[PDB]
Amino acid sequence: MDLGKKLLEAARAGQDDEVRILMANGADVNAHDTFGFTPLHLAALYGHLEIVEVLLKNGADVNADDSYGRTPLHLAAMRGHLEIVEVLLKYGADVNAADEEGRTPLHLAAKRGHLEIVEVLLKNGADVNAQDKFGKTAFDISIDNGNEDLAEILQK
Amino acid sequence: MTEYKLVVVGAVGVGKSALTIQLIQNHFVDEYDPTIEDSYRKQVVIDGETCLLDILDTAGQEEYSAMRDQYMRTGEGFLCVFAINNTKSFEDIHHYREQIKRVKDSEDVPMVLVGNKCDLPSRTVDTKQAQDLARSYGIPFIETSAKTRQGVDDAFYTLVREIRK
Ligand SMILES: Nc1nc2c(ncn2[C@@H]2O[C@H](COP(=O)(O)OP(=O)(O)O)[C@@H](O)[C@H]2O)c(=O)[nH]1
Ligand SMILES: [Mg+2]
Repeated sequence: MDLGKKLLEAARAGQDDEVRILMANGADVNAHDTFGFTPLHLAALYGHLEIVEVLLKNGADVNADDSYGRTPLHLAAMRGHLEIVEVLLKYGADVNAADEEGRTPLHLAAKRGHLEIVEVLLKNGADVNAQDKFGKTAFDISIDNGNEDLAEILQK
Repeated sequence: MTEYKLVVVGAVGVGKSALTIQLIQNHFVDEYDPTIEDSYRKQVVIDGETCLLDILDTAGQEEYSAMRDQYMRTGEGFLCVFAINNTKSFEDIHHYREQIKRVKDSEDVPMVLVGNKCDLPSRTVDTKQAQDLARSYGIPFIETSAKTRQGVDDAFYTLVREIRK
């Protein structure tokens, strides 16, 4: 029986019942598809807070990363799922985690214009000045985008 | 070194992400999640000029994106991807081309037509039909397989060549 697939699907679809049940029958919270997405990645990416919590409380790896190096935190930042970003941190997510390009969650949020998430990442010890492997930082991204509100946050 | 902002557009499931990952990582993905919209980068050598590719792989077009719209305004080349086994994706090219023309405010934007999944035995979308559409748009048409890597570099290379022109 392959309850790993049945759990991933349930995590993506926001079916908190199916998730509870599936784990009760020993489905592995660190299942992963052929590209390294855990149920936590999917729940985070799709905005499913109750599921993100129940996965973490059941020992899901919070700093798992897909085959391009992205943590669940990266993905939560990508989408602008603020309350999720916070609980990922509260349970030990690495703020300065870097994907295969060297991007941290700060880069990704900055790049999408998710300013509330930028503010919160910084407050949990994000490194304003970290460079990705091409040299770029949050401030490069603000100027590259003409984003005035972001460049402001990154000083005063 | 020159940076090219490439936009990958087309209907859900045509293989846009599978093309982006085959180009940058040299690996095929079956199952890549259909709503992750990220911009991957890749240093390459095209015609003796080291240059940097900054590729947006559009997903989740159902919902609104601040960064997707910004890529569209600013983007320099477009890959218009369809699957050779999906007649709806071919029809959707019309809407993508017209949308690019309106956001860019220009009849002439660097574009390449890509007919992906050509590794597949059954084909609903004819080579002539696709060649006629590209010929009517005045843009290149390239057949690709994100699975075998066939035409993948060629599609991204030709687009960079179209921006130089
Ligand atoms: N045989 C074949 N399958 C492909 C090709 N490109 C993508 N696929 C498959 O079609 C599905 C969709 O690919 P995906 O990259 O998600 O397309 P997207 O939704 O446009 O990003 C995946 O299961 C891929 O394995 C291809 O060139 N050949
Ligand atoms: Mg995709």
